Amino acid sequence: NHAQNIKSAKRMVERQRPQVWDVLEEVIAEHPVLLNRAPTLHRLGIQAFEPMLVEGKAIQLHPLVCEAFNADFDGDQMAVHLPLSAEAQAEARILMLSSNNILSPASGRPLAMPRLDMVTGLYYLTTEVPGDTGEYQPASGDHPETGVYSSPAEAIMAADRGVLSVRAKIKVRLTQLRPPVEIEAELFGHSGWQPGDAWMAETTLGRVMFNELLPLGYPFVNKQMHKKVQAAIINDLAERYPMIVVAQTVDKLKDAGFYWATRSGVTVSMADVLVPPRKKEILDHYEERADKVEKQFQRGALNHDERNEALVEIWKEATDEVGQALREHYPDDNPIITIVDSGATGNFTQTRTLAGMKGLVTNPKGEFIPRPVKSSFREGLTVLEYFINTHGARKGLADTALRTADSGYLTRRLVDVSQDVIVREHDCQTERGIVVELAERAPDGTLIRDPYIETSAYARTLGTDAVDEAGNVIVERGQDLGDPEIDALLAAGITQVKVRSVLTCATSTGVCATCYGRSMATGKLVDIGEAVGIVAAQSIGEPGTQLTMTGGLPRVQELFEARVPRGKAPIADVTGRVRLEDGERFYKITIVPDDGGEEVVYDKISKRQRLRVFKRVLSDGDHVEVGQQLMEGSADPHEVLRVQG
Amino acid sequence: NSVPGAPNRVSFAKLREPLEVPGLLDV
Amino acid sequence: GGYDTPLGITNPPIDELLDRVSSKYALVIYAAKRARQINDYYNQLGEGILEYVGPLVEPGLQEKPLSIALREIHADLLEHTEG
Amino acid sequence: MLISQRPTLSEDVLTDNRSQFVIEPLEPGFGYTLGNSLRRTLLSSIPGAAVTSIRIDGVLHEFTTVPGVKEDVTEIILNLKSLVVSSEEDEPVTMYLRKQGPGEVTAGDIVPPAGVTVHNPGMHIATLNDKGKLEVELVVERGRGYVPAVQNRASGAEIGRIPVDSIYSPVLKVTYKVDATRVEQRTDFDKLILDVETKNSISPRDALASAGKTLVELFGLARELNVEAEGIEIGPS
Amino acid sequence: LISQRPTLSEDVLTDNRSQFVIEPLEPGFGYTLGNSLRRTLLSSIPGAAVTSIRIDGVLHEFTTVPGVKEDVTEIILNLKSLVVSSEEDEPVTMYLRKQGPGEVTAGDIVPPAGVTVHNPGMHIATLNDKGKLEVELVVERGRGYVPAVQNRASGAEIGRIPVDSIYSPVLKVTYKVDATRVEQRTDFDKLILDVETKNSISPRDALASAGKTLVELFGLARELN
Amino acid sequence: THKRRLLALGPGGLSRERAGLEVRDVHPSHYGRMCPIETPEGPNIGLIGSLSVYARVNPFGFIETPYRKVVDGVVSDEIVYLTADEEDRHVVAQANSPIDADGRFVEPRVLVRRKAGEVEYVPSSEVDYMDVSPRQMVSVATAMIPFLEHDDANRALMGANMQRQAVPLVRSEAPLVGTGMELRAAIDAGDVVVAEESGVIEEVSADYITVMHDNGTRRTYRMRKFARSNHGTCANQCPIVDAGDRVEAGQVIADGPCTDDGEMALGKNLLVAIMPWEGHNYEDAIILSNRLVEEDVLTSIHIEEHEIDARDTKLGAEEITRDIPNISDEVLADLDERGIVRIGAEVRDGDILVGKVTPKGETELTPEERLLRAIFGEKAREVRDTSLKVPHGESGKVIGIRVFSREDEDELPAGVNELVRVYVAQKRKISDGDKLAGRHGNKGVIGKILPVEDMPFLADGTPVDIILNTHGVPRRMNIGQILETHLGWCAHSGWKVDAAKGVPDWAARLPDELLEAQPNAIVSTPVFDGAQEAELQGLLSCTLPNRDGDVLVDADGKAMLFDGRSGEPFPYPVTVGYMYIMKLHHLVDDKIHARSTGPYSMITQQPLGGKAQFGGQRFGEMECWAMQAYGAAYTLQELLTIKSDDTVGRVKVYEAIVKGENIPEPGIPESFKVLLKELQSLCLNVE
Amino acid sequence: PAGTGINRYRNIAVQPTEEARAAA
Amino acid sequence: DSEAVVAVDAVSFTLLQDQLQSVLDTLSEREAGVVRLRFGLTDGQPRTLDEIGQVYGVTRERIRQIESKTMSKLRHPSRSQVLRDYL
Ligand SMILES: [Mg+2]
Ligand SMILES: [Zn+2]
Repeated sequence: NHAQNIKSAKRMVERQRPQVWDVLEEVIAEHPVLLNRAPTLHRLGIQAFEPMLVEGKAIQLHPLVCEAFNADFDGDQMAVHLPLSAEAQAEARILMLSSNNILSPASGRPLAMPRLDMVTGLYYLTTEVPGDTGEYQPASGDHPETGVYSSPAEAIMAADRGVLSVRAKIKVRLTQLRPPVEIEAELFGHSGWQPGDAWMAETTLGRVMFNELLPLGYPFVNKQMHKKVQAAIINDLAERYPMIVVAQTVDKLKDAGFYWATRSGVTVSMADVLVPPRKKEILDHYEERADKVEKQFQRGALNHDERNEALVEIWKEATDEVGQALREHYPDDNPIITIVDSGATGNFTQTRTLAGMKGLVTNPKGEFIPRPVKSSFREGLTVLEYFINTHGARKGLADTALRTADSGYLTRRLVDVSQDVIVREHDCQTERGIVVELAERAPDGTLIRDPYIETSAYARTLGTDAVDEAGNVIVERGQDLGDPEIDALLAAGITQVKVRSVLTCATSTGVCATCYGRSMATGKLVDIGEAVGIVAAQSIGEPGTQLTMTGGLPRVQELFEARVPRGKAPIADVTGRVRLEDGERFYKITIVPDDGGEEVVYDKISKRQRLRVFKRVLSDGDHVEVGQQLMEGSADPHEVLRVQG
Repeated sequence: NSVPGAPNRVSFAKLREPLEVPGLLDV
Repeated sequence: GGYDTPLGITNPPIDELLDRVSSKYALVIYAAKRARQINDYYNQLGEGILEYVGPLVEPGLQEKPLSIALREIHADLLEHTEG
Repeated sequence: MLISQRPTLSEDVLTDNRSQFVIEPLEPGFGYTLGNSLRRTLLSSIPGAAVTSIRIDGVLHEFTTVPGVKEDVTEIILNLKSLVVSSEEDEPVTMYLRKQGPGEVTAGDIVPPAGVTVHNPGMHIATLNDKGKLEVELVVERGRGYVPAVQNRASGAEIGRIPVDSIYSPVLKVTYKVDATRVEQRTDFDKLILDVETKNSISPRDALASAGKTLVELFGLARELNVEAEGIEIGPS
Repeated sequence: LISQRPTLSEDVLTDNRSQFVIEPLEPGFGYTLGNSLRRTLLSSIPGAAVTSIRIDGVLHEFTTVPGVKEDVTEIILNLKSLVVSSEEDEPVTMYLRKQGPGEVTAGDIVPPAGVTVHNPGMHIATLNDKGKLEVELVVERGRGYVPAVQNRASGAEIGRIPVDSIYSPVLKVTYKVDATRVEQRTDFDKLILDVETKNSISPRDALASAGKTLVELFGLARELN
Repeated sequence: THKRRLLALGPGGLSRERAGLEVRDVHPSHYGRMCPIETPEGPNIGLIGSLSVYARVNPFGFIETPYRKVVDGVVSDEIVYLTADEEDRHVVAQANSPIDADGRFVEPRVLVRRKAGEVEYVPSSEVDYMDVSPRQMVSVATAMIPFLEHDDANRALMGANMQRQAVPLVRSEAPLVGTGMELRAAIDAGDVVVAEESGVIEEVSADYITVMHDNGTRRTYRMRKFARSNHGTCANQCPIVDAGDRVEAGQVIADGPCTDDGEMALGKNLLVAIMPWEGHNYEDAIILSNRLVEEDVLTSIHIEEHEIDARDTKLGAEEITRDIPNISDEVLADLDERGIVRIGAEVRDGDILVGKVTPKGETELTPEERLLRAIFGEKAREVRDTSLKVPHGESGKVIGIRVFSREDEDELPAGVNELVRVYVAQKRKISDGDKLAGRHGNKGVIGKILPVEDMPFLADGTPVDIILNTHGVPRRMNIGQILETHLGWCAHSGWKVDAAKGVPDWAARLPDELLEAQPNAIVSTPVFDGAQEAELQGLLSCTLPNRDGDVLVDADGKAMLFDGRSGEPFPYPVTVGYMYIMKLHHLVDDKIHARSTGPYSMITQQPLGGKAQFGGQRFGEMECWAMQAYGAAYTLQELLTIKSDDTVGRVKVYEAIVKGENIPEPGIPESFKVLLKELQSLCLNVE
Repeated sequence: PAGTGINRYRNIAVQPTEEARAAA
Repeated sequence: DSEAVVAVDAVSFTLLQDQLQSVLDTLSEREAGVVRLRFGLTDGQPRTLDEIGQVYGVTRERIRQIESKTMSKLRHPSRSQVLRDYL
């Protein structure tokens, strides 16, 4: 009873009677909205959130989703939509909820993994500094050791009083945390009963308080929270635990990260940017080398382009020497190096341009200016050096604008091709599947891990059973190919695994499910309606802006377009020993066929192409393969289709 | 300097430039 | 096992919910059609009665019907066939 | 002044001595004023007793070797640190832990003298493995807060009496946080979410009452300058 | 333990500022105590400020007065730094009458009883031979900061120019501890607090009001059992 | 800086989409002839460059650049204006070149600009021209960013675009640290009334200044108080002189919008700590103290214009009056006896400004409408109320009633009998979301305005104003703002270096009457000849205390902060100082924009977007892709039928909501039927 | 026809268990 | 599109129709029939009092007396505040 029709209610809404906020809270409770940043590069660009009323006029947004949205707070605006139907509210509530989308569609890594402030706070909270206050010493002569605590709460009171620094080494006795696997298994009979455990650990207080954020079922960590270590931790949490525990853990991690981001004291002072004391002598010696090169060109002993290249090599080596001297000069408590060394953000080269040397700045064309900028940004540039730097700055901004436009076009083409590949069947049940390399060994006898296992061999359903010299069938047909089975096959030593894939899915209408393997968004198997074409197109087209440019994004763009490469490195057509021969401005390399066939002539092999080194360098009379690349460079896809099937 | 109602803005200007800034809207 | 208590829109936990359905799409349409039935029952409460059953869970004070359907699915009082 | 929105207090009981309190709604941002204050006063104002120094038979200088037992001297020290004792006398009283023969030792196995008591008597302290006899002297006084061990000047005369720290606070761990209750009708009011775990000596409610008493007596100092000053007052209950 | 009641003392430096040294306090506790008194003093001391004015010559905030050098909004920004303490919870009005050239000080306000301008030499505006300043000001109690109350939230006429108001007799508050912390565990903190008021009340009165409010609030944790 | 822009390609030139990046790069003859820093940062990078500082246009339409000619090592004072041709005929030395204080250099090997766009070292005999000064290559706006030589070109680009986006505050206080360009930049921008002829003030006022010249004559100078600019902001002109003041020719007599005391002032000077605070300053967010809100330090004024007209029509003529059909006197209680609102009437959203009524005609009614009219006895009210209503969000007092009439014989458009414009102004306080920035492109919206008690306060009791983020400083390479912060603290507290040894070694090239300084004294670091590291740290050594003996900032530059929230001191000291920040024209109410159900389009049936309307959001193509990728079919169907184009579906959606019933099935979208009718109209049988 | 729109998921009949109908 | 569906007034009109049907339900049978056939609310055709007396078997002056009775009955603000809201 606040209006006798909808018209009285409408004028109540316009005239804003103060009960309407209570009614608004009533209608808002459990009613998710959609959020949306400007251009939606990928599927995580639209999420769903339960709203809550906030004074002011700006959308308060949770800080852990700005990584997924790619939305910094420099004045960027986000649109808000709203579902109305019961079906639409269910779709937004279960599917597009924020906590349900933590992992990538691309690589399955968590995108809600914390960053700059949270990562720096956790890094300060989990680093260990020796000689800190309240440190455990094992010194027990007349005095005892004075470094042990029965409880982390006792340690907390000892830190609240000015006794314990949180990064000091201590020996507490934890009763509510799982010890790491060694101490647990050696302490009792594999029943890691961390409710009833009672065990000691020589750690920091900070790592104890940090592992209090993690679940009880998780073991202890006892490490220093680099960003890669936190990525591995949230990966293990997501692939082992339900996603709600991952969401609550990530939320607790954010709060502790901010609370220790304040206390970390990472400021920036002009005294906190130190220049190396032996910088000037380094620049003096390399200036002597540069002056010798300049005198050598002044004699006419070499050409102008070659002395440009000589100065380029000299100043690149000089810049790298400056970077090494700065690396050894800085201590780790320096906040500028602490930010990078945590892995919060930034490369070392930003610190090198801050203090040290700017280096070599590019031409407008892309060439290198032979005069290096020998002054740091802390020392202040001069006018000509600023005029030199402006070229690269302007070209970088123009490249960024063109790159986001071209990435939009590439995603347009990819969505318009792959929009009709959805999962339609549970199993096409062929045996046809590709073979994956999966950690080819070392000649000393070591099954050394291939780098691109987590991009290729992960998350796929095995079409073949895994057997070890027909001993034990170690992994059956149709396992997910996650971590422990990969470790098992690595221990077994077998490498080539004929896994199923969508390149050989026997279903016609789209692809089946087992040939698609594990969904990256869930970690479970893909459901039977998920449009993996659009997921694939968005995951390919999204990070193209970070592609830094024959090679680069146009090279990627022509690669899908099946274009002819301009640096068309040739291939063999048959086996046999080569007739390597170099003509006049372009080479004339023939190949003796090993079979009954003709001596295959290759005519236009220009001087910019080089002999492919493989196995040692290419030589004349080297026995070639069927479709082995003649020169090292870009092979066309159309003829390598026509050769190698 | 050289403007009557200018506030006393002290400068770190080591270089003494003889040319004054032009009449900016002369273009 | 012992994880936490949820609050707000994530109650009941959807990872627990997905043990009770094949796909999450089936979960979506499950909850949606139950919510349409609950909403029509609330519309049919002013008029006479028919077989449109009410909220099998004792609902909240002022609850959205979708949440009642979600808690009903989590309580496993319902049953469903695919297409 | 009238606060116009009376804050409440609900003793919401979790597991027995880990009650959680809320105070809501509050004037912005008074939750941050009083939550830190209540946390520090819960921590470092309540009297209570723990062991201060210990004299052990057999333990002379190596601090590592005790015959007949499986426990370590450091483990002895932290187990005796984790021992609730409620004195009622403002003086250092002594205790004597005596146990002969092989066997495991609990906390109640010590003889408590008058005025003190052991609240977790089934708490195991020691494990005498074979044919060991134990004679440990234990000095307990009551105090406030938490204080590290007195060093080898005052606690170095009696070479048997080696010191420990003292968890004098009956509470153990206190956390607190704020919220954003009713930002439009009540216009950005806070809810301080207190959460306190004590030992089995006193209750969290009792500790809250004692801290409120000591704090209001502390601010009686500032109030006893001009009582006829206009403050900000809720009024009734 | 240490068994001595904590003691409050006083130290006057100037008129509108003074020091208050408290001793002895528990270790690691003087900081929180000084911060609690700081957050009380800086925010929640009841006082009084101007609320809305009315000049006869103008109708709204964004115009001029023929005869003065500043305008209405500049006089508003000058008048927001007025300090005046009432004793009556009703909104009283004062008046300001002026003619002829010269600076219009704040001391030329004729107030009613109960209110007292503590900054007489505050220059409000200046006038010429055609100058004519005539304005009434509405003083009102309060605490904290309050926004400019809207004239549709009120019902008043076009003469009212709603001003913001800052009822805060405090001006500047700091605290600093002296943790003694001897190696005999008779360790205590000696909180040395410094308040500075903007001449409306004395720092003793401001601190007594703040401590009274905290006495009121801390019984809420205490006197429910 | 909207004057003195050079547009590189446009009408009579290349198209923007047609031009590549060869135009967009900076040719090495731009030095002194076009600023490489200042450009738009959007797609128009490098196409719109401003003029330089000392540049001068030839009669032939070429860009001359002045040069001091150097003869036999002696750099003369014969300033020669040179085009690019005579630039390329010669070689040109730099201003950072050690002269002998008599014309000649002291080092024979000098930096120089080779005429092929190269840099060489040269014997000090062959150079024939030198630059007139530093900062010759920089813009006007970019000449006002101090410590530019430490900054990066990208953040300098953002700062130079950020300079000409500030709004004029109500106080308009001058920066404590600037360059030497603020003063001349103010008095040449024209927005400051200058004392034309040297005289004495006869009478000051608030609207006019009667100067009395030295020979009889008088002159008034009418101030434009509260003029509306082209972007809503105020253009006040407060006079700066008094009654008996003798002025000179070319003297500032009245500050304009963003001017203090003569020189330029785009913002205020503010205390700032560089700590990361509680995640509220996360990813380039800024927090502020509440002292800015309460003390009106950051407060603009937005004079907004509403305008309605009284035309004639086929059914008669529209009229402006008090009489509005089916309306109460409660909403009518503010407007005057003839329809307009009076001066000073405070309005809100959805009030009436101009009561305007047009002849509706006479239509047949619904029988229910007829029955309600018969019950209540009211007539048809045959004239349609289409009155001007103040639209959504806008409020504030009504300043001016600009009203014209055809019957008053002014010139008017064809058919308009009366034109009335109403100026409303709101005094916008600062708020969360308002885009703030420094002078180095270190922008960021206001994350949260904290109350002043739980704001990290300096150890004497001073609370800081804003708190930036640390991590936005190093990886953007704009530590010009940190140097500016240190120098701002130095110039705030004041200094006096020791004279016992006279000049300490760092203070050698430091010019005189700078060895001491009173507090709150402004200084100016020029662009490429300013402060250095050694001078700054040595000046930061002696930094005389506040009122007591309290050196609040160490020689490192940091300070110890007690936490206003918790109470403990922060365990490491934090860099503080007085940064000079501004408030930009990207305020929240310019942007916050929502719609449930408003106006629609005409040809298509879509909701008409745009903040001038209620306005939807363009649910674009990639959003359709993403919601396809979730597999959410139903929400996509809603978004493309019954929130967009299902005409009969939309009213059924509204009916089902307000009846509380289930949302009906989406029908066929209107745009598809439009496509079907077009394809049938192209002689294609679309079965 | 991708996700919720496909015919295996769109045509779900939802009705409570007959035990649950006996609960009220 | 100022000649389009304003879409809150349409559902307002439907709700007004239903509330008006309730208000006519609160009166007698002859009264409801007289008002409905008078203003044509049930069909779209406003008949006159002579037609209502033709279908009712009574004088048209009786229909006018019934009309005055019903309009006096309608003009209770206690009855028709809910319809005063609808304009
Ligand atoms: Mg951005
Ligand atoms: Zn398959």
